[PDB]
Amino acid sequence: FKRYVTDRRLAETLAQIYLGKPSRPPHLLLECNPGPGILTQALLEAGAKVVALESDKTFIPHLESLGKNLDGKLRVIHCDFFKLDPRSGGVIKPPAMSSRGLFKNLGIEAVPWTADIPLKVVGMFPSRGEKRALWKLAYDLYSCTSIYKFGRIEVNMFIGEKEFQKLMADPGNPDLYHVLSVIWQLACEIKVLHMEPWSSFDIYTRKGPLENPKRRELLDQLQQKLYLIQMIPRQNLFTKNLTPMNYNIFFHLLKHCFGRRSATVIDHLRSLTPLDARDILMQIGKQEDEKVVNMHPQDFKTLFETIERSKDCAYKWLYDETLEDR
Amino acid sequence: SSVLASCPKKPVSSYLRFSKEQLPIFKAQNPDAKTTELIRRIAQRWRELPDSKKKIYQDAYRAEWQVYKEEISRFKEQLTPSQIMSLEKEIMDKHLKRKAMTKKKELTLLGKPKRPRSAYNVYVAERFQEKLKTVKENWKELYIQHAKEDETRYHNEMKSWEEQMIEVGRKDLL
Amino acid sequence: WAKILEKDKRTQQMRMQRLKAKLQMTRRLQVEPRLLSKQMAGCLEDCTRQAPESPWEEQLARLLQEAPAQLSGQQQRLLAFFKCCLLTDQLPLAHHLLVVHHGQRQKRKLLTLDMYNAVMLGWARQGAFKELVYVLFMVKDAGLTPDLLSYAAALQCMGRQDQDAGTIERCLEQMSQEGLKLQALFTAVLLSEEDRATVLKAVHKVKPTFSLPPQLPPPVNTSKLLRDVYAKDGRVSYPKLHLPLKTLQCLFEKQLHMELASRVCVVSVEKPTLPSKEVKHARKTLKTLRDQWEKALCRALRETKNRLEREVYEGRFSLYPFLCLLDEREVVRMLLQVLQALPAQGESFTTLARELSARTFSRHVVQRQRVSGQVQALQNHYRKYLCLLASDAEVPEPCLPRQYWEELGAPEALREQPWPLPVQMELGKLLAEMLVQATQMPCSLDKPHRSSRLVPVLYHVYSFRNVQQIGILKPHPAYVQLLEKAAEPTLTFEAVDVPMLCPPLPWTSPHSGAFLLSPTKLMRTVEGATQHQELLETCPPTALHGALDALTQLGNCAWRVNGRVLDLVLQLFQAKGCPQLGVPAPPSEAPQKAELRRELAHCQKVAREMHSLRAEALYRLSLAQHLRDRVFWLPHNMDFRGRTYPCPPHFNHLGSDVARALLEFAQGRPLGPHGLDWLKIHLVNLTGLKKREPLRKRLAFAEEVMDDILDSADQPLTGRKWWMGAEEPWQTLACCMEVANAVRASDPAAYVSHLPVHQDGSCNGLQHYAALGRDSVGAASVNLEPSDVPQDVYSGVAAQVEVFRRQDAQRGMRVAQVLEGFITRKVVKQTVMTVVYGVTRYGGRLQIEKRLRELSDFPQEFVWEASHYLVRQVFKSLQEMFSGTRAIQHWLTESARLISHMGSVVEWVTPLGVPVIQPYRLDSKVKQIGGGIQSITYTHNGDISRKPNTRKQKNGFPPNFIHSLDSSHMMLTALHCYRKGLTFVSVHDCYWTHAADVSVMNQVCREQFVRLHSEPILQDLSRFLVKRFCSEPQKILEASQLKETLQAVPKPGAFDLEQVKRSTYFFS
DNA sequence: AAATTTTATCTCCAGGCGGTATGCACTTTTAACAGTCACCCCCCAACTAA
DNA sequence: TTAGTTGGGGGGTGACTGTTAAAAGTGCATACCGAACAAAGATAAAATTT
Ligand SMILES: Nc1nc2c(ncn2[C@@H]2O[C@H](COP(=O)(O)OP(=O)(O)OP(=O)(O)O)[C@@H](O)[C@H]2O)c(=O)[nH]1
Ligand SMILES: [Mg+2]
Repeated sequence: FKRYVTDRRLAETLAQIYLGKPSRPPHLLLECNPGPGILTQALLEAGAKVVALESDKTFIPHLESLGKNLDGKLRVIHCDFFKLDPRSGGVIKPPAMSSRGLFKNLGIEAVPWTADIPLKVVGMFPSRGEKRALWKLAYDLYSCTSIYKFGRIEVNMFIGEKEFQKLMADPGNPDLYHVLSVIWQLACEIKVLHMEPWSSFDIYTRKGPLENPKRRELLDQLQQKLYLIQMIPRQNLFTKNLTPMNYNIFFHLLKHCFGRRSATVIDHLRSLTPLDARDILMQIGKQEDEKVVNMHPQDFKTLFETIERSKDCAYKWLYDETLEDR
Repeated sequence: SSVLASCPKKPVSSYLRFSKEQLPIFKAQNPDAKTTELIRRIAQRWRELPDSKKKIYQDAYRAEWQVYKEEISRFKEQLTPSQIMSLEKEIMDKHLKRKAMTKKKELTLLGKPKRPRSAYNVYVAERFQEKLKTVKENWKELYIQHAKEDETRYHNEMKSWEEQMIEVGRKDLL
Repeated sequence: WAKILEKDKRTQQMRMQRLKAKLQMTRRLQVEPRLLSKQMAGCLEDCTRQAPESPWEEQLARLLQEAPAQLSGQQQRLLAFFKCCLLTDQLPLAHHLLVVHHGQRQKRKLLTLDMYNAVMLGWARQGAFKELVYVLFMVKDAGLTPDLLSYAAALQCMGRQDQDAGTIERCLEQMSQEGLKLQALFTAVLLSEEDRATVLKAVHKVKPTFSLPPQLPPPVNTSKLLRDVYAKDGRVSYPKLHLPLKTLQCLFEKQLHMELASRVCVVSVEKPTLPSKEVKHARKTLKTLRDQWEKALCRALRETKNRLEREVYEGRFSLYPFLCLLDEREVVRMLLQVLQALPAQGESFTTLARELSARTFSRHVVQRQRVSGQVQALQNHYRKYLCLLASDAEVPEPCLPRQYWEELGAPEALREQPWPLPVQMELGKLLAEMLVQATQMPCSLDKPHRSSRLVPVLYHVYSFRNVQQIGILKPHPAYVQLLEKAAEPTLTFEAVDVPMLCPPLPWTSPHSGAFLLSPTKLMRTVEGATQHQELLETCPPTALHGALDALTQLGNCAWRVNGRVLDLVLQLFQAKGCPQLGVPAPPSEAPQKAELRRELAHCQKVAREMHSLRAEALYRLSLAQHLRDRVFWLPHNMDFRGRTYPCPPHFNHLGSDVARALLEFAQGRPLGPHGLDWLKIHLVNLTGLKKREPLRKRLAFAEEVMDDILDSADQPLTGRKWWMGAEEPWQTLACCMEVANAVRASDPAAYVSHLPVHQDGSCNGLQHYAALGRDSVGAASVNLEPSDVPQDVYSGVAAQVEVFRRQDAQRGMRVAQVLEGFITRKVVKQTVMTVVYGVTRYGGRLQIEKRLRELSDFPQEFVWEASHYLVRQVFKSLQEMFSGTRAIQHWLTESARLISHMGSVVEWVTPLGVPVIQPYRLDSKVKQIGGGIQSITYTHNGDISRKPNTRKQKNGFPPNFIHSLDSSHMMLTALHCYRKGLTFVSVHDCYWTHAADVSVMNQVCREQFVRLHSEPILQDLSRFLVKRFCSEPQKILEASQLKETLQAVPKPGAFDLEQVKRSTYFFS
């Protein structure tokens, strides 16, 4: 269920947070699902440049009227951020688009990885499908595909409380530690910028704004905490051993290491690789008996890099394309 | 260790207190009475003992149980963890020692024949800590033949041993 | 030596002490039970202390003189343990486990009467009275009444011991008193012929005139449809083989040797690599590794046996007797043969566990038959039964093979019973873990002595699909590279996966038939399921004769391979390959930053797709070349609805064009006066160009293209290649060769032909529906009425869809414009075929999408919109074409939905007599098996407690009924074709025969269709459903609704079925 | 009992996820004190067959 | 590589026979988690909720 913002003071606060960047504050702010456009109105008043991506056609004509005579600052585009670059291969229907086509239409040029941040994207995560959108973006980021082909795109979008706690789990908190937290902590630098209860936001469904008072009282029991979190892709994410070609093996290693949580690293290493587990564990700087839930993400990266860097063995992994779709 | 004796003892059972009540009297009753006979007499008394005494003993046992549980709850809190780790290591050491003792005794009970004696040991027996120092200082025939006899005699004892182990099913011992 | 003297005295004292303590109160088996009841314990005490040699027999008499749902998993395992201990001849272990379980309060409740009876029988076979009395005391203590088998065990014990008749007359006079009948004693299933002989001797000692019931003449079926087949009055010409008796006996001996071996070796058909140094080194390393693995497996098996025996000795269940069933060498060879054929990609843990247990059972059954002594009986019986199927030999009176097999004197047939599913899975898991742990290999095979560390051959790796994870066993890459390098020339097949070399054994009962030694299921289902077998075995024995005879007749058809077609196929396979024709290409001819990864992924996908097709083709071609100059037979069995399928999987007549091209009949029949015409018409039908023209025009077109036929027959690959353009290329080439040989001969009428000719039925399901409803329009539409030119619905559907598409594209929408000429019969065939079976629009789209995907000329980017358009228009065309068919479908669906609502599954009986049942139930729970490596999750089949699934029962009822009526017709047609001397094999709706007998087979088909559908199938179904389900008045209102639905069948139309006899294109 | 939510989608040719946590019911084991006798381990040398 | 062997001493504890009650062990059962990404559109019965 879409949860567009309506409040004005909250809009001003969010505009101040978004445009608080010191170097050239008005970045081209791609906004996902502005809906009624109070947030984009505040952003435009604060001097920024906004391109609106609507999945819903009805908000398109309304938003253009707000943008009339705004000196080309507002450019409405009918596109969905999480539907970018479908992997099916047919003709691309209007609700979806293409990253290359959109970025050429807007005139944004590709920028190398080592250079500074080209763009910034704001919006909100899907209400029910946060898991799916974190995985899709992670595959896009690790493979340098979709939008991340054009540099290091900034993403600042509200996320739920439970998924925020799952994403920021650590070895100190083992019950929530898992693969997604590891990959997202290795890939980016996540910080918290603002907090807001569900009551501040209002939910718009297909029928319209929620006019039910009984559901509103029922929604009162459904309060949670929405965290505004900011992701910046890390400059040194990619190394010689960890390349956009080898991310599948690392993903399989991470998914295998949490298949049986209460087990030492040696037990998983014996299955995954034919090499000597003792030697690798000694090289990375760990004791013989070390549980996987006590392993920091950088330790996982060091383990994978150490295994891949070995040159004596002609066969270093057992993972193969056959293990996919089976 | 210090923590071992520091750990409190559990309350003694009701029948044990009943036995302790009449144990000194039964000792004076018959000087020739032994521990087993006295225990069986006390067991017979418990067979003929009334139930009101059992109930009052059980109430006292509850009182001692609350006292003991409160005391051990207090004691378990104030201890340092390092002595706890030492105590747990030493209790598993004690358990392993108990298991080894039981294994050794089971082996002795299963008719274990004597191992080949050494000549140096026969010399010590013939000569008859100081004793060890003296025999070592003197250290710096018949036993060999006896050991040769032991080799000729104990080897078929192993061969003789196997059939009983087969009959009693202890094949894994072989 | 004072010390030695003391040692001897102490050892003597310790020995005496230990002896006394062991004698009164260590790993010692327990015999005397521990009895709970005070009276029973005192009785046993006084019995044991009464005499040094207690009077066990009269106490046995006195013990039974006074006579004062589904089993759980643990009970199922214990019963299997106790039954297996008898076969293995380990009785003390079973007795010890029984006393231990009887000892404790909780584990006493587990034991039931059957376990006591089994141990009692086991002790009786040895004639031991003391242990028998102990078990009787046990069963009396448990509070149970001895049954007939308990008396049988005692009688067998007395007979074997040859003890005085007094206890015997006392026992029989009681057996009369209690109400047990001595006649029921000799018909118990759980008895052997030796035990029956012994109890018969024991009874004969007391009663001299005791006579077993006299044997009866075999019954004969008297059903309305099968009366003509089994009539003893008439003229019969039964077919005979073309081989002498001695040749058939030699072939039977060869097949027996092959089945006893359990393995066969086939020389690989790959291009033989040049034997360089590399190949020799690889083969040497492979041999050394195989020897080391053999020794390691032997040691591991011995250690596991010791551990399991020790576990049993502590009073708990384990798999020790099951491991004792087979010899060590056979198990080791089975385990080494499994490893040799493991694919490089890997195999699942559960699949390996299932396969390993299934292979163990078959070898156990074969070994039991060999040891018991039934192989000699089979060898004596078959050599006499083979006089019926020999050219030189003669029989006093011709008859069906099953009738002669029975009349000759049937050998006593007993077969082992399947193990419980938990035992099967546990044994498979144990063997898989042993295989994984035992095998090891050097780290660096290519580099000699680079390092001495050892790594496992097989690894356990998780595979994740969506959220779910699956365990997978995968070989080490170096081992796969070594296997590829070695290029060994031998392939290995299982005995039951290779066509038989001798005539198949006649089917005589649901437990006999097909392969001579190995067990074959009459109905192919999952291992756990047993409902179909129960329904088959609970019916009058004479009802199944039609099905058994049809299966036996289909089994006895001699085959042979085609030389020229096989030679041409081998030429393309060994070289670069021809993918267009159907011969897979060698992997060598492969296509071979994110862009680089995408290219590599595409190439890898192509290679992976090619590598499986090449392996399957390799297996089929190796099997085909091994049978180049031999005559082989293929046995047949049914699915759970009646359709008949061959048993050998790889090489049979149900596969693709290559498989059907490589086969031909082994008996030659002269073409006669009307054979060349049928050969030419078959050629035109295989070509597929003239699919909508009368027979005359097809024959004329065959005459017109004679030049191309004679060119393609003489020079197959270097000529004009006209045969490549046919719909079936390979079969067309063989027909061309046969036609050329026929015409070039001096007398075409005298030429013998060994080539089968196919006759197919058009829209068979709709034909059966129209016959059931006796609709006139429907029958006229599907060629059930006389006509001059063939008629088909699927072409009319395409014409209507094309008209709508043209009118739509006139308005100019893109998708309707794209598909200008892609509206064909093939794209709209399977949808209109399955609308009457209840296909959904979601389903219809996934059929049209799949059909449009493979066109290769249609732009492969508009499929998503083309499928959605085509299915809307097909359903917009199909609203009002079928009426009676849809009425019958609605009645059947409603009846199955309401039957499934009451909590019972749907059942019906085929017109021939075979009973059918639908096994759809909701799966409430799945079991798990904890173990060393991983916990296997497996489905428990056969759980009848779960509720039925209304959605599956309602959707599967319309198709299964029609398919059953489809197979009843073939079996009638086959049975009545046999009497006229024809050769008949079938592929569901297509019937094959020699080129000369097509007219006779057509007449028989047209007659038996009318005979089958003259009976009131629908009314009989309604009556059976009313009697079976509505009989119980427990729920009055629901049963009333069910009866109202069941007693309303659709009314028939006005169509005389006699016109089918005069329809030319009903089967063509 | 009606409504809303969720789910499967014509059939046959023999197929199914794995790990961790908490709970219940019943059997098995262990420490509580008695006193006296017996047995084994040290104490440190010496050495020897598994 | 190490437990077992003989001497004079010493030390700790095993047995015994006894009931009692707490603590551990064993087999079965149910529930929740992973939500490896990857467009879209269709229809009515099963499934859960108030
Ligand atoms: N339910 C169902 N039945 C099928 C399916 N495919 C084939 N059949 C049955 O098999 C029978 C013969 O099918 P085919 O020989 O392939 O085609 P056809 O229906 O006979 O029509 P023609 O190709 O002209 O002979 C049909 O009558 C169907 O009853 C299917 O996919 N689903
Ligand atoms: Mg057909």
